Amino acid sequence: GKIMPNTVFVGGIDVRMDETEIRSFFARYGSVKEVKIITDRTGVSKGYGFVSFYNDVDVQKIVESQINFHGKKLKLGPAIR
Repeated sequence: GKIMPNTVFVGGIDVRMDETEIRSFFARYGSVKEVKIITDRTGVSKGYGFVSFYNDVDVQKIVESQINFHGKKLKLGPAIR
């Protein structure tokens, strides 16, 4: 599959975090285009999702800047089709 530019995978999303909180947070990295929280067939979060940006954002640099992978922290990664 192909690495999606300007999109970041977000793992470990708490049930309390919503699309607005995610949008608000990721605005610090650029103009946010879409936030998708992946849900099961009942529309309950599976605990992960994707954030895409309008602009060229250096997603790999953001991913590589993570230093704390404790359970509560969001796990960022590249988004691959």
